[PDB]
Amino acid sequence: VLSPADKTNVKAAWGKVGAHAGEYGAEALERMFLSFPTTKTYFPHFDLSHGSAQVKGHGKKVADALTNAVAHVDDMPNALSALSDLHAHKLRVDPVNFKLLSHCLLVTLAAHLPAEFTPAVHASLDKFLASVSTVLTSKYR
Amino acid sequence: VLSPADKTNVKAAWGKVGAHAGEYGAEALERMFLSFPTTKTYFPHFDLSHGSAQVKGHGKKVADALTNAVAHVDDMPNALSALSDLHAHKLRVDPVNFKLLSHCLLVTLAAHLPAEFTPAVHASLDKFLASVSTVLTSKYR
Amino acid sequence: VHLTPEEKSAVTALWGKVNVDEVGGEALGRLLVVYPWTQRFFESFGDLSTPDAVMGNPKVKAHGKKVLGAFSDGLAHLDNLKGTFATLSELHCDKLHVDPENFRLLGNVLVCVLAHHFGKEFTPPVQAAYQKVVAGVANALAHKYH
Amino acid sequence: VHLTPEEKSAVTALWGKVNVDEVGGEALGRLLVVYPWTQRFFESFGDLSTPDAVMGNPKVKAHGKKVLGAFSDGLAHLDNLKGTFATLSELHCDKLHVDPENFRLLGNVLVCVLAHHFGKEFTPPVQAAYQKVVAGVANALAHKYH
Ligand code: HEM
Ligand code: HEM
Ligand code: HEM
Ligand code: HEM
Repeated sequence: VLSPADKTNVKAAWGKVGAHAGEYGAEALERMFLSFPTTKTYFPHFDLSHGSAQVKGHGKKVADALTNAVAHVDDMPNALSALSDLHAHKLRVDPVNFKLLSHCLLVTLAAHLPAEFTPAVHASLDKFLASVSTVLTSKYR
Repeated sequence: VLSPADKTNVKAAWGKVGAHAGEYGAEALERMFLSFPTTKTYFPHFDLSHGSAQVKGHGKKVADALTNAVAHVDDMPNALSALSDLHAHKLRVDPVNFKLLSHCLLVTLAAHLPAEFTPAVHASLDKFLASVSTVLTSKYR
Repeated sequence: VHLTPEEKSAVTALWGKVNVDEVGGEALGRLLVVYPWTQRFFESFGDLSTPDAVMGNPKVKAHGKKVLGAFSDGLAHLDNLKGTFATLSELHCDKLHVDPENFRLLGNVLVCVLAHHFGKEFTPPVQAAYQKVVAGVANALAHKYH
Repeated sequence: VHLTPEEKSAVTALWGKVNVDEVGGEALGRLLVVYPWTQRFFESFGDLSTPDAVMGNPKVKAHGKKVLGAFSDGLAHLDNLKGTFATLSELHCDKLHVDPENFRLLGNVLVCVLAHHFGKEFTPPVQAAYQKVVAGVANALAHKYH
């Protein structure tokens, strides 16, 4: 569960992302494909080459879903239900992969926000991404 | 999230455990310690030998808690609050371990209730153990 | 995989009483039923909307016997599950796009099917050797992913 | 672990620029902060009630230096992580009773510490190589558990 400071911490860190969300989302993705090659099994229909616009296009989507969850930090289950339905019933992504992407996102953020990526902030972002992943896998069965 | 069928299915299976929960609980622990030796890092103070009394005794504790879980299937959080506190603040067993034990309990049950451990009952208990596990690790951070 | 000879001796001996047909049919069926997302690879198998739809589906079954059949053979190569499954590794990666995690899931359903079927005979120790087996298989199958 | 030579060249190149004293204190401290349950092994370390209590604690800082100092030496032996960490594997098992999962947690926190520190310099491919390294260490450290 996200505490007042967790929320404050994610509103702030994500606030700084501001503009680069999509750009960062795409990087997170690239980081995941490379470090956790098994993740590529869900994107067989994609161009997974450095700078593919498929990846850029998808990174943006991911980043906006995150931006939306942040904006509805207080109602995440409802904010992302369509996305849960989707992952639960169409994509059917093994829950394990949420943890891998979330890690890549943390890496990505750490890499771009040296100043804001504090132990406290790191901690809050980690719980944040975990609840997002939780929300997204809640309807799997 | 437990559906009415799931709950009905857990009460059924669990009811048939009846008097052996203690016995099954200790067997589950024994299978885990042998199958997943890393789980032993948490009971350095237990004699872990076959038929050890600590194991036997602990098996009953766990069993009983499961029974209370089954009884309060609709209010687990509250039924298991003290236990969550315990695991989150004192014990601090790494969350990944909840999965090894759950599995061990599934095997235990399969091996003792041939006729009742149906694909459907199997699916249900699995979801059950998963939610118990979630409830126990819900207050970790 | 590092198996003891008492470990291997015990694996071997119970494996000897497996009806691969129905045990593979049972294992794969349960997978689809317990972890429903694993169904994403089998839309072409037909109706999987119910545990019976799944359990009694002939594709599941035959696919089960096929999978379990290949399992059986690695047992003959407990010392080289790696090279035993190299081609199947590339195929599952390169062609079927199977998340290797599914392999872990299967191994655990298997272990559960064996127990169910052998009851009392599938002892803490027999389980422990088997756990080593299905983990070695999952890893051997996950071997050539890139 | 099986690193490309451009991979091992990459690992090594960057590692040359890290301050082990302060990166060790930083990765250990961050572990205790983000996965507070990991604090279970450090009651004798004193106040860990807050991120600053943790991060500025001299025992936390001094322990991080040792873990990383140790990590840094496995780096010279990428081809023999297991023998490198064999005695430390036994110490952690047999005497400290540390769940190996802690090793993986730290690896990840380490990866995030590197990123934070190297910024742009910790590229997708640089990370992928370190992911390989931290995974090998976790496994090497877990090797002797029984
Ligand atoms: C917190 C993590 C995640 C978020 C926020 C997220 C969000 C999204 C969104 C917004 C979409 C597109 C939906 C649309 O088209 O409207 C999507 C699609 C998809 N996601 Fe997820 N997802 C996450 C995790 C994952 C993971 C871990 C994987 C696999 C490793 C994955 C695999 C997919 C795939 C295969 C698609 C279909 C995309 C396409 O064909 O363009 N997702 N996700
Ligand atoms: C189904 C999941 C679990 C349940 C229902 C459960 C239940 C319990 C109960 C009822 C107690 C006793 C507290 C008391 O003395 O009143 C306990 C303690 C304990 N549990 Fe958990 N537990 C679970 C998972 C785990 C796991 C996975 C581990 C680690 C491998 C673990 C390690 C411990 C330890 C070390 C103790 C204290 C032992 C002692 O001092 O005798 N538990 N648990
Ligand atoms: C766990 C060990 C497994 C083994 C040894 C195994 C083995 C096999 C074998 C021997 C084939 C036959 C391929 C051919 O030559 O045409 C096959 C096909 C296939 N398996 Fe795997 N399998 C395993 C697990 C899985 C799992 C867990 C899944 C997914 C949940 C899966 C999905 C498939 C699919 C989709 C095919 C292709 C089916 C077709 O030909 O229509 N397998 N497997
Ligand atoms: C990840 C790789 C790791 C390495 C290379 C490493 C290395 C070391 C070394 C060199 C020592 C001192 C040995 C001695 O005193 O003889 C030590 C002690 C210790 N380690 Fe590890 N460590 C690692 C991970 C961890 C983790 C993740 C934890 C738990 C969160 C941990 C918990 C401990 C504890 C509690 C001590 C004893 C400190 C004391 O004297 O109270 N270690 N470690």
